[PDB]
Amino acid sequence: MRRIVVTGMGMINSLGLNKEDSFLAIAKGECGIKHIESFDASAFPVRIAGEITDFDPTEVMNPKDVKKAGRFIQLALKATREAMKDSGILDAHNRCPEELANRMGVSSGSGIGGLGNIEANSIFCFEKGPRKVNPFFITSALVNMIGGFTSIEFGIKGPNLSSVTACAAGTHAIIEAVKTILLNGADRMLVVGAESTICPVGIGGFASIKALSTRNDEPKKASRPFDKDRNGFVMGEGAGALVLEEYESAKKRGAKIYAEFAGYGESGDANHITAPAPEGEGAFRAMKMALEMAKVEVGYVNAHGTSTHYNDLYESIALKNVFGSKEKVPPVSSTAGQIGHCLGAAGALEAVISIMAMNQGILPPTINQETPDPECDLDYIPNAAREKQVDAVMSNSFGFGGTNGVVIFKKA
Amino acid sequence: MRRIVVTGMGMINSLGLNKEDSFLAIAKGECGIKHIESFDASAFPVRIAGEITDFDPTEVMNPKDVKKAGRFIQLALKATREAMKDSGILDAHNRCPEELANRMGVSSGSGIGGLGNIEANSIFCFEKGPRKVNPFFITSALVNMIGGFTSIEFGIKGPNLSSVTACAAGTHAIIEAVKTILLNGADRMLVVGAESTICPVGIGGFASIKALSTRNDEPKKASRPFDKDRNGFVMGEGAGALVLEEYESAKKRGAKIYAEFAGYGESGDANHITAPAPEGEGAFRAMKMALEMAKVEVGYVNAHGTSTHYNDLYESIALKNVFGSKEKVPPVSSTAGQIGHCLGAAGALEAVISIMAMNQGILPPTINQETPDPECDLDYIPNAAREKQVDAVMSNSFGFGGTNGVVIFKKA
Amino acid sequence: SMGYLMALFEDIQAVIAEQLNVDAAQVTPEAEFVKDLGADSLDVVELIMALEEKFGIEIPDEQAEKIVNVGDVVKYIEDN
Amino acid sequence: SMGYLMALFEDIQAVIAEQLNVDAAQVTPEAEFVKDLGADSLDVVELIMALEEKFGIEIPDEQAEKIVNVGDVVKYIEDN
Ligand SMILES: *P(=O)(O)OCC(C)(C)[C@H](O)C(=O)NCCC(=O)NCCS
Ligand SMILES: *P(=O)(O)OCC(C)(C)[C@H](O)C(=O)NCCC(=O)NCCS
Ligand SMILES: *C(=O)CCCCCCCCC
Ligand SMILES: *C(=O)CCCCCCCCC
Repeated sequence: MRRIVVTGMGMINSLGLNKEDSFLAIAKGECGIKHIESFDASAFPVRIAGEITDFDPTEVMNPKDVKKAGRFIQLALKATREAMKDSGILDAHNRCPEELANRMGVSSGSGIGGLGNIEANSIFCFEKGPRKVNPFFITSALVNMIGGFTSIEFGIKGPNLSSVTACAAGTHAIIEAVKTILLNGADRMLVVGAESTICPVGIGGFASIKALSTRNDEPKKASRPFDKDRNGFVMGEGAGALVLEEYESAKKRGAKIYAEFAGYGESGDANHITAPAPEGEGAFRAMKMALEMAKVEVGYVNAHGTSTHYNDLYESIALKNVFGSKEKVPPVSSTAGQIGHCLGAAGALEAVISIMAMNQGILPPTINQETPDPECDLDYIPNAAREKQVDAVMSNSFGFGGTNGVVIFKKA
Repeated sequence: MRRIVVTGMGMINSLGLNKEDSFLAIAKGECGIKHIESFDASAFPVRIAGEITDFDPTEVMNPKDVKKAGRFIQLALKATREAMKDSGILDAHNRCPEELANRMGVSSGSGIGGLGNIEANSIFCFEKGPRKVNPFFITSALVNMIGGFTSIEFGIKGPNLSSVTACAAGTHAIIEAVKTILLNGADRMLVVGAESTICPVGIGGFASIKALSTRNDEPKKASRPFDKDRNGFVMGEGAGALVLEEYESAKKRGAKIYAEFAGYGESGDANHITAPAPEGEGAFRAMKMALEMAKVEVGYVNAHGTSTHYNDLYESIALKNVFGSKEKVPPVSSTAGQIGHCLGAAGALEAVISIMAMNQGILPPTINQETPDPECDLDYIPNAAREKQVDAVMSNSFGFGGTNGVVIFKKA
Repeated sequence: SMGYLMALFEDIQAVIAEQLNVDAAQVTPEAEFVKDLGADSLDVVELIMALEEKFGIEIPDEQAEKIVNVGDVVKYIEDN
Repeated sequence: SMGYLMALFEDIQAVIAEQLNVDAAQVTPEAEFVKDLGADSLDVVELIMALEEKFGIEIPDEQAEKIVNVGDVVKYIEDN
């Protein structure tokens, strides 16, 4: 129907402040996992995370407004600024031109948003009463304030939408923006997934369900998707952003074309609140619908691959079932070894990584591959990047509640 | 595009446990706002709220599971069960039939989800360490766990989506469901908006920005949309649910047809993080695109009408501007006087209310109209229900971040 | 202390029955949590937490993985 | 306590400039927050709250409501 292209991209994570530094480090197999220093984790069973240590919020927003945004929003403003500037849309005042503004919206994704801000104000209220609740609390913490702050920063007035589907939020935010443009609700959409939940109650929430790796002595070796010695994910923080644009409108503008959206799929397991469906059946169906909509040959799969026992196993089964056999599965890698699993932000970050991999003919590797898992027997691009040109890339995301999202982007 | 109908409806709020009792009490101009009892609010500047005092979670789920779901999810399970039975779609075992399960999804809406649960576990972790964070914390609090628990409860395996656009979430949940059916991503969608935030940090958050009414002495007169003595909203809890179905699919299986979806509009102000755009400019565009999209004569408008000075003013200005003059605005009312403003759930509750008003030729009134506000000069159906047959109804929702959603339903 | 042992065992039984919403009739010392009591991974870790609070005990995680039937938990409580 | 009053004025001017990202210089006695300091309704409430904390005081809601210029808050804290 209407064709949609990617015309700008940005990302920030524990291996870089922009997409060129970050992707280069990811492709070389570096690892940004470190010991948690953003709070005191001395007494915690999990003390490692993909923390971003060189991020200065003052460089993205006025100091007065910094206290008005949870960290996840600060990271979203960094990623979207990079993508909007990257797109060439912005005028001399770094605004959307007033005559394009009503047809450019924003689709944001996050799992919980400002958790640390709710935690901090919950404790203020409990210790010293509601008079100690900070007035900037609510608007610093709500997931949709990603789109609130970004739409204001860029003057974009189209549909302002926000997805909160757990670890698949970043990917659903892409799909909802695609749907909006397909139904002529917008000509352009800013997409951004963002998450920052490295805080006591966040780490504690995932450790009490035993979903986090406790390889505290070697942080850079704890996140190891598909490896036999994996033992839980490592939580990362970050944000990825994309500008989607209707094709004719992109060409007319003179936009640069990173990729053209090809297909998507969405499903629910209706099985368990945290574990995936047997055989990754819901993932299978989402990948199937995406593949049948795209009608292309996928040369690279960026898997969700969080480094838990259940997710890597059942994603590999579903992959093998959807492509037909193990040999028929394209090269797959999860970059969660490099930057941690960034939850809500993961799908957005991993779409940027996937597109960049296609732009450059460099497929990033799944790191810390040391002991083959007989149940995980796909080609995971082990330890080192694979120079290979591909014509289309697929990115998978799954979240608690059994919600699944898949997107495919093809060469321009 | 594909035609879409509402075939089942449910709701629970401070005036009823089901849509029949609730709507009757609302059309009667009754008021469910009470002194807060769910927590000790004695030291709080705001001590009133739309509390549901007769809801029993063990009637919607087994006792073992109640601990696993925040109150907003419990209310959602109540509302969706009602709507799923009403729709007549459930098999002999109260599940969606398997042959239809893959093509029925869920679109859920909430603003913050399980705030009380995040608050509790934040304090547990701040008093006894991370080992005291309950394993059921995360999946009890995430907004998309509405879709999580409901999809498992009814075995629906289609797209599982979640909107978190603050006070407009319930309306965006409807629209995302419509988008999904229109693009053939599903044949049916369970829609549900649910919110329950009556807790210390929830009340304190809104009090600290002076958003809430402090008329604690008369909880029945506190909420007064468009009245000259309005002085802030009253927080309400509840959930509303719809079953949407592609029109031919509903005819084939002989479904009850409450209404047909007619049009929608979505926009962002890109102006301010809490205050409405001047002249309701963003709200105007969303309303105009829903009206241009529905191409029907709207006989009744359920306004957002939260009973704040700025919102009710700027919504009234946008209403006159979009229809042409105050004389050309159809009859309008806000039911937030009756049940409070239910935040992310309001858009879902207010669509059920609006369709039922159309079904029964009874337009509910805006209560507590005691002093005309010269700036708010519309026909707000003051104090008493009006008998009028309408052929189309429009429902408005706006949220923090300047995000706007509008839907129109037409008589079947 | 036969009486003390009986008391401790009855406390454990009540706790398990309340958590899993199962009758104390089905909680046999040989009863398996997943097969015989309808509990999953999440239910187990939450039950172990309640027991540690219900008895001020602190089971290490390593040993907690090594639980299959209610008997293992009751024995561990006995060793207390 | 003229010197004490002067120190209090200095502290209040510092707090205001920090919360509104403005130079103390702009914090004149006749300084309206919205027109002269670039503050809005949200900035105003959080500013008044920082004062209460920085000065361990409690501005009742009525006096806080009438605050228009820096000098209003200044007087209130003087008569504290
Ligand atoms: P149980 O055997 O269900 O164990 C509960 C846990 C939390 C381990 C759950 O099953 C699980 O593995 N959840 C994570 C599944 C996953 O990888 N999700 C992607 C986001 S972490
Ligand atoms: P400031 O003068 O902006 O005061 C902030 C308040 C909290 C009054 C805010 O602007 C406000 O009330 N905004 C719009 C009211 C509204 O739309 N409410 C529904 C969501 S709370
Ligand atoms: C992913 O689907 C499982 C984790 C949910 C992500 C949301 C982060 C909230 C942290 C408490
Ligand atoms: C509506 O737009 C106001 C913001 C609603 C946020 C959700 C409620 C949680 C705050 C206690």
